[PDB]
Amino acid sequence: GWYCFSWPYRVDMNRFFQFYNEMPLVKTIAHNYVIPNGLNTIVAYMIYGGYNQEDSVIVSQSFIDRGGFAGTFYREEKVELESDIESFGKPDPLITKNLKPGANYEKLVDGFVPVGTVVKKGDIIIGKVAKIKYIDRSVMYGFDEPAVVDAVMRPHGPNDEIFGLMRLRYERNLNIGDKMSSRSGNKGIAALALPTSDMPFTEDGLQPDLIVNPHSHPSRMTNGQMIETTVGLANALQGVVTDGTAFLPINVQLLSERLAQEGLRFNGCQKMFNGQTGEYFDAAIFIGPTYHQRLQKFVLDD
Amino acid sequence: PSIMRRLPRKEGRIRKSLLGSQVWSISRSTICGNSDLHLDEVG
Amino acid sequence: MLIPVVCFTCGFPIGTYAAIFDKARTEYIKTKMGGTLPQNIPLDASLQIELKDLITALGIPMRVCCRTHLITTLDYRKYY
Amino acid sequence: ETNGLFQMVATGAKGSNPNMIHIMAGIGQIEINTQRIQPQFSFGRTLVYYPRFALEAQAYGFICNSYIAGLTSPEFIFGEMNGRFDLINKALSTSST
Amino acid sequence: TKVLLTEILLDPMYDYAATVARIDGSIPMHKPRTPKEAEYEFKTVIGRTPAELLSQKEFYDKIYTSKYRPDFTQLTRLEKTSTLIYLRAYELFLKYLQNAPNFNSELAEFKTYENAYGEQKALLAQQGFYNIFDPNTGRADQRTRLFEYKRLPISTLYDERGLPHKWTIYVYKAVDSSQKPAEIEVTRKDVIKKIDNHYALADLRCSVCHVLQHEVGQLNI
Amino acid sequence: LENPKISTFQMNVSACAWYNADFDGDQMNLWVPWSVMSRVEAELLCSVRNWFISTKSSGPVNGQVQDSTVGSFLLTRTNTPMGKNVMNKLHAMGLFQTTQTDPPCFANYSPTDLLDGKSVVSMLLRQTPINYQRAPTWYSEVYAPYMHYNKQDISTQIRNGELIEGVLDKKAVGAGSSGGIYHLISRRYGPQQALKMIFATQQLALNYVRNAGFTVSTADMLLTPEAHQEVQEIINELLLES
Amino acid sequence: MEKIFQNVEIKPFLIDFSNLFIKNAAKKLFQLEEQLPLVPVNVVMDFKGISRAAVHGLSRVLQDEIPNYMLDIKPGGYKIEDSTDLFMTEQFIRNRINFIPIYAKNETLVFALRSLNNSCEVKTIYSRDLIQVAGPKLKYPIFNPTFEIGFLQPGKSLIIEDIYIKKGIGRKHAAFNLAVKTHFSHLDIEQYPTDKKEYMALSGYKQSSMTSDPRHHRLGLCFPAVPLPHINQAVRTYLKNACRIIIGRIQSIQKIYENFEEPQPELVLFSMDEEKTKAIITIKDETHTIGNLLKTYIYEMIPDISFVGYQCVPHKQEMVLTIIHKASQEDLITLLEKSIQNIIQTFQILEKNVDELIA
Ligand SMILES: [Mg+2]
Ligand SMILES: [Zn+2]
Ligand SMILES: [Zn+2]
Repeated sequence: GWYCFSWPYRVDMNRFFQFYNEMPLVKTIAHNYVIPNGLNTIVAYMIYGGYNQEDSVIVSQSFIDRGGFAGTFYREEKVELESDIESFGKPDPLITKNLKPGANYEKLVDGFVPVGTVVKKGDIIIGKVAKIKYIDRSVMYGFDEPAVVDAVMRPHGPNDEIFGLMRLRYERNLNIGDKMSSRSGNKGIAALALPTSDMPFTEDGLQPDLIVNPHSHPSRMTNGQMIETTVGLANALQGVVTDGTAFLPINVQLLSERLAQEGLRFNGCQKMFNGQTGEYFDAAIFIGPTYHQRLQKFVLDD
Repeated sequence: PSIMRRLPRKEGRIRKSLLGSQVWSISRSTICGNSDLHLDEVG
Repeated sequence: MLIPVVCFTCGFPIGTYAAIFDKARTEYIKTKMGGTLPQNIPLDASLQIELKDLITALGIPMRVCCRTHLITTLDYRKYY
Repeated sequence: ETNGLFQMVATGAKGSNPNMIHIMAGIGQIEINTQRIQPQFSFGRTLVYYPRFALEAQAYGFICNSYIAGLTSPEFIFGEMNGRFDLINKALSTSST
Repeated sequence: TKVLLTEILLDPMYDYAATVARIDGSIPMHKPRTPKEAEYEFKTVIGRTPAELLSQKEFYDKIYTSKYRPDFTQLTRLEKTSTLIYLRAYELFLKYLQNAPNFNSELAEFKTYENAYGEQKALLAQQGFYNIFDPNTGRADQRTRLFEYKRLPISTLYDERGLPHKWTIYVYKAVDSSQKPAEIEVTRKDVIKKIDNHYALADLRCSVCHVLQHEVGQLNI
Repeated sequence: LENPKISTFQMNVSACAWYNADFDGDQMNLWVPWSVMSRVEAELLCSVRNWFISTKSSGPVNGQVQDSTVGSFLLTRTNTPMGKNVMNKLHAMGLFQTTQTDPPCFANYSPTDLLDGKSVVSMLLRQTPINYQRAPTWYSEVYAPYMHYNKQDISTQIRNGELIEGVLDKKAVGAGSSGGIYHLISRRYGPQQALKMIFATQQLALNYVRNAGFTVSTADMLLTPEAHQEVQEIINELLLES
Repeated sequence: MEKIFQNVEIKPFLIDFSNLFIKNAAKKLFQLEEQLPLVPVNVVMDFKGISRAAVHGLSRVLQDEIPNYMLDIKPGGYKIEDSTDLFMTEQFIRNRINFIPIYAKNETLVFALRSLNNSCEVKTIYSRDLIQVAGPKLKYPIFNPTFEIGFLQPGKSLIIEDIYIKKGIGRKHAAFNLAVKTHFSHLDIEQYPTDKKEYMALSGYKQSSMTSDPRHHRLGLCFPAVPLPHINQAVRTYLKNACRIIIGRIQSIQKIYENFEEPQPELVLFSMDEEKTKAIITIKDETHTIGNLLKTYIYEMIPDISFVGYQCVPHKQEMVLTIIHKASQEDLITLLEKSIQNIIQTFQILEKNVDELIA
């Protein structure tokens, strides 16, 4: 989510700023005091090809492309010097000893890679030479996913000595292997991403952002997730945001009759079609908005 | 530091270095479901 | 940080009516809030604020996804 | 013929009969180590919500509500007492094994 | 000069004063791209060049001061109402750094002003709220499907001879009247062997006192 | 996986039983033998067909899990809420278009001919003909008083690969089911032949559901107003005894 | 003369200025009293005497398999030195700009975005601030001016150059998607009243999809940005384009089928018996559209075929069509050519009816 409101002024390590956040359609009293983190993803509770079994989930590729759970991931690189022994600068091969083999030193400008360039594995991001003629104490970018240099400064440490501070950013969309969760504790790994025309759709054109297995419910008994979809389905059509705080009086029978008041079915299920074949399922499918949240466990980092 | 302090525990010589090993040519990743793969296949 | 340009789910151009929809909301809410302080509006327990007819008058269809993302999206300008 | 919750349980795909009963009918007595809720809140009281030497079954972990109906505050506390044991024993099922 | 510029360029005060200077055009809207641009921006923001700064011992006395001096006495509730808050906040920040007289009272006055302003901004940030009302009442719905304790008659557990009920006999009634026989009474073992889809489970029967469950209220309590 | 945007190790859900794994965020190690001696040992000793039968319990480890379990029930179920559980020639051919086995012969079928789910299953079990006769998990004496069982669903019989009657569920096709379909195929045709049939029957079940549909809703967990009063009466009788 | 589809309904989505809140907000935001230059258009089409493979393939192509245009930023367009705003990052603004629905005539138009905030209040950047810097001067707008591109803190800037029109299909990136689904139904299958509690778990149709074979369909799709005075011209064009796309892809397979004597990696022929022939057609980067069309029409041509299937595997990026039939190789290839010709004729008739219906 918005992990901090002053993020551009900070140089943090392993911090993710998710661009888009939504208030839940069924919110709680906790959202009066903290900013909500997540999105009101449309979720279909159905079997679709077997790619959603055992905590697996099927994501819409179009939902990913539009920025769903997308954000920027940050890393820092702090490099200190020795007093008058070490210095920042581009090493030269003629007089410097033990340069890194097969390393790129050509992106450096005055010892630091300039802000705005893409650094890949095997690039030197900070040039650092110690004088004895010189020993190459440089720092190489050892990550398999490329970054972009976001901010470079040379602040003064506690001992009034210069050190190098680098901020690297990563454009992180949702991708296969990333972890999402509902507010009822049902966490899943994105297993398959389908295009728009391959996702299932209802008679009215509604398609899900996520397809979760119905088998995640019966043993886990996360009934607040199913009630949230039922309530939020009528919230969206009515144009309202309600409160779903714990221990508030609810009646699932009356919340289900609220669906039929808005033109839907009692169970919230709709006639659905297979996006690949164009054929309708014989069973109506429970599809509706369920607030989902992306857990900061990235497959690119693991 | 002592010579015999290197031996005893789970982080010691015998259990960390002799009964186990850091190895090369190995990969790790998050696992995911795929119904088009056979049971004896890994994607 | 803003209402999305298109609906996250189906891609309908939600954003072209976002700005208008935002400001109309405030006026509508100013009609119904009463004496309750603004930050206690989600606590009033007597408010019934329905935006259905406003979004319909914008021309946006009756799609669950589009109205969900229009209604629920947080605006970074209002918190920073 | 049509209920997906029943078909997942009846065929053996997922869930059990007590899972359906808990969701739909009632949770019943919370048992920890084959016992009811022990009076741990000051000598004869199980919680601040029940008097001392209370006789009703609700005071000792009998949850009358189902998950669909929702639990009251004392029923959620007794449910959290039972559910905390599952988390503790799962952590112990790794180290002790 | 270079070490002092690197020291001061990392000061948040410098960024705030540079922003205030950019707003009213005292410095270019882009970050300096040349040493001359950096020197000019430093001279404008800090009020003196790096060489004349360390020469001496004052630093905060001549930091930029916004050009437009709006009237902040309309911040007494009485473009505007947001320009005033910003400019008065920067001016009060500069007064704080200079330990100006009567700062502590003006700070509380501006705190009240900006608390009212934040009340407005919290009004702008509201997305709506709805309460499902019970039609019978006119306020938030209190109808629930929670368990309600009720002392049942003792005949629901015991018969007129003091014995408990055993609801182990299942009574099935034919759905269609032409079906013969009209009723069948079977136990759990023989349900699959004697009952088909032509029958519906009507009631349970006690295997001790032989009473239908719905006819248990006919027992003398 | 040629897609450059995939960083995960992917495997079939029926292979998870070997590792006690699931897809909530588990990480697994993988190394490829480069030595000739280790490559020979990998494929002759350590292949996962060698651990289809448990060393601990002497029973099968793999089977259908959660989607080909309920999917096999739906496919082999006698009656659908819309009449007999049959499908035309085009949709029967579509169940085999993913199994990656040799397609059966549908030449003796008009486009309007109707095939039931046990005929389609038998078209796959003819390759490994086994014999099986047990009551399915579907039939429970607990449910019998309050629901009408179809007499053709509660007696699962397979004769030389022909599903004569009954439904396929956890008892016949589930993972860990001793004496089940894949345990019997292993005992007569080898554990590698059993693994091939677990995949093939999984694709039949998943291709059936992709036209039949399967969902869970909030209304699946909601009692009727009359049933809620009956539950309250039962709990009041418990508290009366207390 | 086969009238495959008739009864087209075209209806734009318009702003209701009768509502006073909307009217006042639009007036004192954008000085807006008329409709926007580009409006979404809902198009509902009735097809008769056609399989749902063809209609659903048309729908899929109109959704995310038709060439479309978006706005993108050329590398180096985002000016880091000039954009002093710390919150409007290039990823955010690029994602916003990619998804503005455009109705462009050529790929030559180049735009720029030069926003300065000389005020003490946060300033919002809209689409009306996108100035055209290259290409012939626009006589009609290609996007609406009411999109919130971003916002600048007091004293900040945002300079973006080299904003250009990019072409692609929505199957690769969703910013090239064209149509959103608004309706799909079969008019020749009866339906239950599903508001009743004994039918609400079922889809509603009185025939199972495992047995039904509908030939009469209603399909409704919404196009997101169409000029108001030329709506009928745009929709018609879109429909015709979709048909051509399908025809082209089908014709690609016709190039394989007429080279079956020449060894070809995309076509493998087996003689399983002395009388049974097997054909396997593997096409890279093909989808369920063409696979389902091919399977359906081969099945129509050979009703007593031994097998036909069209497996499209997600992790293989391949469509593999398997055909097993009791003819020889030459007879099988002749039948397959007949099936492909039937597909081509169907979509040519669709083009003709699109021209006939929309004036
Ligand atoms: Mg796990
Ligand atoms: Zn939408
Ligand atoms: Zn009795």
